[PDB]
Amino acid sequence: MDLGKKLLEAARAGQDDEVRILMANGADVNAHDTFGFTPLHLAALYGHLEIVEVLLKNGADVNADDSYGRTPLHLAAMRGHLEIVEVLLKYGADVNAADEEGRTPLHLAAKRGHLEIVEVLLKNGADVNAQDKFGKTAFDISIDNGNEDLAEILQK
Amino acid sequence: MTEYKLVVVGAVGVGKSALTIQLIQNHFVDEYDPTIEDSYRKQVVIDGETCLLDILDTAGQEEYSAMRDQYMRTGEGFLCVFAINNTKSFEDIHHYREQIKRVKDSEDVPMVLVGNKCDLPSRTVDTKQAQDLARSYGIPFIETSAKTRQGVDDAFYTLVREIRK
Ligand SMILES: Nc1nc2c(ncn2[C@@H]2O[C@H](COP(=O)(O)OP(=O)(O)O)[C@@H](O)[C@H]2O)c(=O)[nH]1
Ligand SMILES: [Mg+2]
Repeated sequence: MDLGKKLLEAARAGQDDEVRILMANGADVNAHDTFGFTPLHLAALYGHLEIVEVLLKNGADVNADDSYGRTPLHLAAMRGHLEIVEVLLKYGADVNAADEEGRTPLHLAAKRGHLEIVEVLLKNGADVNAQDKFGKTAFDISIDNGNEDLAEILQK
Repeated sequence: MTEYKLVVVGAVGVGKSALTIQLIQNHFVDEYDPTIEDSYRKQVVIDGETCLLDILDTAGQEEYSAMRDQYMRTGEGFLCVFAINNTKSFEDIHHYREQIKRVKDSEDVPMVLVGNKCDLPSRTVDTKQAQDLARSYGIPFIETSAKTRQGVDDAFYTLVREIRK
């Protein structure tokens, strides 16, 4: 029986019942598809807070990363799922985690214009000045985008 | 070194992400999640000029994106991807081309037509039909397989060549 697939699907679809049940029958919270997405990645990416919590409380790896190096935190930042970003941190997510390009969650949020998430990442010890492997930082991204509100946050 | 902002557009499931990952990582993905919209980068050598590719792989077009719209305004080349086994994706090219023309405010934007999944035995979308559409748009048409890597570099290379022109 392959309850790993049945759990991933349930995590993506926001079916908190199916998730509870599936784990009760020993489905592995660190299942992963052929590209390294855990149920936590999917729940985070799709905005499913109750599921993100129940996965973490059941020992899901919070700093798992897909085959391009992205943590669940990266993905939560990508989408602008603020309350999720916070609980990922509260349970030990690495703020300065870097994907295969060297991007941290700060880069990704900055790049999408998710300013509330930028503010919160910084407050949990994000490194304003970290460079990705091409040299770029949050401030490069603000100027590259003409984003005035972001460049402001990154000083005063 | 020159940076090219490439936009990958087309209907859900045509293989846009599978093309982006085959180009940058040299690996095929079956199952890549259909709503992750990220911009991957890749240093390459095209015609003796080291240059940097900054590729947006559009997903989740159902919902609104601040960064997707910004890529569209600013983007320099477009890959218009369809699957050779999906007649709806071919029809959707019309809407993508017209949308690019309106956001860019220009009849002439660097574009390449890509007919992906050509590794597949059954084909609903004819080579002539696709060649006629590209010929009517005045843009290149390239057949690709994100699975075998066939035409993948060629599609991204030709687009960079179209921006130089
Ligand atoms: N045989 C074949 N399958 C492909 C090709 N490109 C993508 N696929 C498959 O079609 C599905 C969709 O690919 P995906 O990259 O998600 O397309 P997207 O939704 O446009 O990003 C995946 O299961 C891929 O394995 C291809 O060139 N050949
Ligand atoms: Mg995709």
